[PDB]
Amino acid sequence: AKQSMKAREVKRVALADKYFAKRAELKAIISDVNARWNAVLKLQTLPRDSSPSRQRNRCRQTGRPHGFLRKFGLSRIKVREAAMRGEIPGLKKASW
Amino acid sequence: PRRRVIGQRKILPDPKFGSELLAKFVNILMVDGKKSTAESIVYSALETLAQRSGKSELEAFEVALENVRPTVEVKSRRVGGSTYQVPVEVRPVRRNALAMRWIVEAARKRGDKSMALRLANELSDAAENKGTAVKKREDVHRMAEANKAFA
Amino acid sequence: NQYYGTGRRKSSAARVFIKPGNGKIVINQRSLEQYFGRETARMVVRQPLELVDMVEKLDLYITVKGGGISGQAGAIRHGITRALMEYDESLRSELRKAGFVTRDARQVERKKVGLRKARRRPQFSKR
Amino acid sequence: RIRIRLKAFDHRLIDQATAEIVETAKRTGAQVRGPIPLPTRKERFTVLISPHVNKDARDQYEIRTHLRLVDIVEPTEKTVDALMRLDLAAGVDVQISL
Amino acid sequence: GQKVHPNGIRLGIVKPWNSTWFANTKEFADNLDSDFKVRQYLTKELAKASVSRIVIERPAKSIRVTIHTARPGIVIGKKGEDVEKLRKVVADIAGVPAQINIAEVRKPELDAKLVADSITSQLERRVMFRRAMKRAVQNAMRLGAKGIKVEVSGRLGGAEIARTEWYREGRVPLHTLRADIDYNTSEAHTTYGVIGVKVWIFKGEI
Amino acid sequence: RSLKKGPFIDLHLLKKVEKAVESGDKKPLRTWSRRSTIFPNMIGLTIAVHNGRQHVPVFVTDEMVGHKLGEFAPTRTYR
Amino acid sequence: ARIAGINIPDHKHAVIALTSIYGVGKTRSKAILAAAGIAEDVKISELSEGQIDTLRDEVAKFVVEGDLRREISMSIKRLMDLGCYRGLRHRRGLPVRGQRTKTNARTRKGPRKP
RNA sequence: CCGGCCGGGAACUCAAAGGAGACUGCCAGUGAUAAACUGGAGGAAGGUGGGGAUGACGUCAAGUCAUCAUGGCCCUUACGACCAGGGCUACACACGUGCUACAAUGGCGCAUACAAAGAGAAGCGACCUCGCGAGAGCAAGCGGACCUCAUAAAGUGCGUCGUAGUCCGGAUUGGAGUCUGCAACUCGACUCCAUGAAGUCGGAAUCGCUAGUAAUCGUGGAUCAGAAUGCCACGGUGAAUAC
RNA sequence: AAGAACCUUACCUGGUCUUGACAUCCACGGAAGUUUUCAGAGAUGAGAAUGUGCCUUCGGGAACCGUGAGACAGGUGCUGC
Repeated sequence: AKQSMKAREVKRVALADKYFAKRAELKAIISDVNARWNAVLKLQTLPRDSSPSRQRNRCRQTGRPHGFLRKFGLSRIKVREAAMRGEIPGLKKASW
Repeated sequence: PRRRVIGQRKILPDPKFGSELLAKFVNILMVDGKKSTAESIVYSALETLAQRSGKSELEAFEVALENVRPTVEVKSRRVGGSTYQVPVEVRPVRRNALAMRWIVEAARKRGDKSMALRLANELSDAAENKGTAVKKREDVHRMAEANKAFA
Repeated sequence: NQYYGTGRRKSSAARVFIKPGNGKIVINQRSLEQYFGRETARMVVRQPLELVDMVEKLDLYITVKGGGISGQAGAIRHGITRALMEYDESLRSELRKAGFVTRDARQVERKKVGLRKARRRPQFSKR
Repeated sequence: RIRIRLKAFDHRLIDQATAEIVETAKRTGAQVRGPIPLPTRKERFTVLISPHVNKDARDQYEIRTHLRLVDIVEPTEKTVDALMRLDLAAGVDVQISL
Repeated sequence: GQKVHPNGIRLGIVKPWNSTWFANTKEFADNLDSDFKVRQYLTKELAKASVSRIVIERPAKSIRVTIHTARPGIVIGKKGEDVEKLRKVVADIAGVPAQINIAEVRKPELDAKLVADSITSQLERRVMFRRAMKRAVQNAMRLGAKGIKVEVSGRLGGAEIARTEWYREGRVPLHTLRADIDYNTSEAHTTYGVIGVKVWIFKGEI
Repeated sequence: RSLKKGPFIDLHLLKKVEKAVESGDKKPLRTWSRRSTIFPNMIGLTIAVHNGRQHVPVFVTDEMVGHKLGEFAPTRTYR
Repeated sequence: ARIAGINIPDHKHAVIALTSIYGVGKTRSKAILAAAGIAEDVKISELSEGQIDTLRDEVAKFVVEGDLRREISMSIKRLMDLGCYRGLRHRRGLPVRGQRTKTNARTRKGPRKP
């Protein structure tokens, strides 16, 4: 399921991290004035998916938008399943 | 507390006079866990009540407390017609505690602005037997004599 | 022995260099009267400081580490208890009878899932 | 002066590895400072158990990263020769400074 | 619906962690997904070899994978050709140099993964669930475990109303954490629905 | 409330607005991007904000400079 | 000191009457407080003409009084004349600064009307 | 350098590994010569020490085919898929949760204290300078008991406010820094300067809590370019009453 | 929902489908890619410049790209009774 969003997220990851993140960053620091504007116009003429704003950081085995955790890299249900099965090293239930 | 009642905690004495009674007055009067403000208002009121009364702090508190202690107090036991109030003798801790509670509300009901000053005012009122805490005591006693049920 | 700071209460640990002399409390090379000498509730934290009744001839420099003020007072008190048993063991029984050798293990209960506080539950709608 | 920061998820692996390094320095015969413990990083994750609806019933997980630093006084060439796969435990990550 | 995963409640106490490595916050998810792609591939590739447990250890340069199997011969193949092709594909999934060890699972009926996939295979082959569960508990009680609980669930025997039928022998103390219970599930993809099999096996109190 | 490094304008709108000013004979300009601050070059033009399938035409004046294009344009309806 | 308003200091602070006059804020009040540097809780007898002139020039240098009604009036009026909805939605009186009015914003909407 | 800062020391707080201790163990009474109950000595802890994780056979054909997988059915030049924009943010009213309060046990102004937990590599950002300010530029130390986030907040010592709609804070378009520049109009917050409404402690009813709990006071996390008074943790003072 | 300005994100306008945004083959051509112009709200096109390196027992094999028919996709569509 939700393969459209999978390839959309792959699209904005490859458009942000690979084609750009140097051109966008240089245009951003040109845009903040250091002592109509060319940097604002050229950052518009860059594609919108290049912006790191666009990426919704999403689950790797399923694709749930929510309950994603960056450290484990999967959805909440999937980190429960791998934790209870022992795939995640050091993950034990907390009881303090 | 169906199984077992729990005994009350041992109460520290107050630092100035060594009185668990004055400490219980402090603990009753505090709000939002503010012991510093509570005991400062207590000391200011005890100083003003003592200088107006001409006796010591603990003795003025004792006479005022003795006037706010009730002797008889009703309790809803519903012995007549499933709604009745029965007068029962009140144990000395509940006498002193009801005295302190009726005092601290009588302070709150008094219209003076600073609570140390009105706290000394109805302490002086109880020492002369005319404040609204002793009004509550008279209402409780009149309700006991009104609905006398058992000895 | 040199009578020193021992013991814990809430989140504190005592570092008092209590020593024979006239007791005037100095904190971080600065006076009680400069820090909070005329503060109200200083007296009722200083009363457990005195409550071991070996403060009558003992000068106090107090730099108890960590935690809140009443817990710091309990740490100081517990330290004078443990140091006085280190001095002589006949007065252990009287501090036990008064109840000062007991550490008060009461501590903050933890927050809990589906609840605002340690015990405090959401206001429940019957409907 | 050799500053070795070894970190793992299990304290038994940590103690085995730090005893091995202490054994290596003891085998070469140098003054060894004791392995000090550095504080455990309890990274807590609070994760929903129910796929669809819950707020009150939820379970909490922890990763515990342990840390010791050995801080041996004297390193030597025999230990540098004997370092090659001396640790040999997959659970432990070892960090080195001069 | 309301019972804890036994391996999760015994993970630091009795049962060992399945994957053992240390990665930082920047590489942990990337290693975890690499482990999942290796594990998924080797499971779907040697489900016919009856693998029980896969432990993956990364020393952060290489990968060492141990496959706990009842039948080591089909996992090895001939001359290690199958396991060397496995080693190569594990190397390109992990992206780092690889190594495979084969640890054997003696007494396959005492391993819960093997019993779960055995009952799953029979349920795909339309053997009856009651015979599968009685066979499992009888074989474990013969082979020497202290107890076994077999839960089968859902669409049993082609009925429209799903039901959960549990068969229990011996002692299965789930609430006691000092006990070792290996619990593993399997999923049979039948014609009318999917039949899920859960087995607990109790071997002792550690 | 918004940035001072540069007043933002959409580049397609800037090109079409300067072309409309240079020609002097233009129809309404249809623009879907509603998030542009009005330049003083825009005065003397109707620039159409996107609302619905329907049309909202705005004749921008001397006062409506600092405001964005969609303030004058209603997206929702009510009684 | 009455300038362009209805309020007057009376044995009290200039700043409360000044902020009661619309068209300003309280940074004028804080600035007059910093310019005087004296206790304004004292009696307003011998009210200083220096205070009156500094009050006047501070009001004149900053946004003068009476401009709030001016701003709301031109806002509603120019968008009502031009036919656009920005001044119409200010006439309707519900919050458009970004606020929820589903059950809140009773300060705008007044008493609740069943 | 009167900063442990510097030699030293490991004596203590600590940090974190392994043990010990708390078992009705001892004594007395009650009880059947049992279980147990009630007190006492010892002791930091006393009789589940506190809290947590742990949710039995089952029940509601409770929830999820929107996490996934999956049987049957349907769309498949659309019921797939991309972009701009919009909606999820509206509003006659009604309740459910929480926040700010109606002040004087409180504000407001000067000075002075005492924590814990956590995070950090496109990340945390000191010191200095410029700004009323949000922040800007220069920018060390840092993949961590160092460095940074981060001189907590109630507590205060003196004053002043002694009906004040009070710093209790509501209210469109501005005057602004900052985030991403698809872009702060429909739509973020922030000292915002924007006119200081209401509420002078609240009817029938109703809810949460037996001890560090209630109440109050502040702090950090996760989601995350930003966007909490919600959720997930942490500390301070500290109740009252159980007949 | 542990993050609604776009994204997320399904409901309103333009653009596209026998390989679709997304994998597998069968057939043909081209390295992959980098930098630009113009139209347009824009994945959409229409054009330009440099890279045929990686190699095949070269009877040419690459991760790949573009296109064509078929199988095939795909669905946050319905039934948790």
